Amino acid sequence: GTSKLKYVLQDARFFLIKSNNHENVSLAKAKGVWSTLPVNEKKLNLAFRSARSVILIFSVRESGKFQGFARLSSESHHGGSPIHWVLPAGMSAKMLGGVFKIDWICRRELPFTKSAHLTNPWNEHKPVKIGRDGQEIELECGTQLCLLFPPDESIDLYQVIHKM
Ligand SMILES: CNc1nc(Cl)nc2[nH]cnc12
Repeated sequence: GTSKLKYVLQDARFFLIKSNNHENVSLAKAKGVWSTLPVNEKKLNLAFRSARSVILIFSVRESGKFQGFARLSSESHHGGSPIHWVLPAGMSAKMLGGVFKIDWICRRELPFTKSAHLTNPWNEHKPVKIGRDGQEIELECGTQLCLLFPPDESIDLYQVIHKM
C-alpha cells in the first residue's frame, strides 16, 4: 500500500541527487549514507532542521533513470571511517567529507520516460529529470514523482515514521 509512504512525504522537502557513477549509489544503498559537495551539504543541513522529512531522489548521470529515493536521518557528520566513494575526475575525498545518514524508502528504478508529465516549478518548469545535483523539487512535483516509483516491498516505513 501507499498510505505510510504518503504520510512520510507529507510536507516533505525534495532534492534531486545527480551521481556521476553507479558505484556510489550502490554503496549508498548498502551503507545508508550519502555525501555531496559543500554547497549542497549546507543546503541539506538547513533543510534537515526545517522539515519533517528531507527526501533525496537519486539519478545516475546518463542512465536515463532514477535509482530510488531516501530520507535524511541526520545532518552531515565528519570523522567517521572514510567511505570508499569512487571519485570522478576533478572530485576529491575532502569535498565529499560530510556524511549524511539516510533511510531508503525505495531502491527500485524509475525511467525518465515515466516522469515526462512532471515539471519542477523551482527549475523553470523543466521536466523534473532535468536539474543539477542538489536542485530542490517543489512539494507537489516531488510527491508525485516519488509516488510513480514501483513499490519496494522490502522496506517497512514504520521506523521512518517514528523518526519524524
Ligand atoms: C557520493 N557523492 C557523489 N558521487 C558522485 Cl560519483 N558524484 C556526485 N556528485 C555529487 N555528489 C556525488
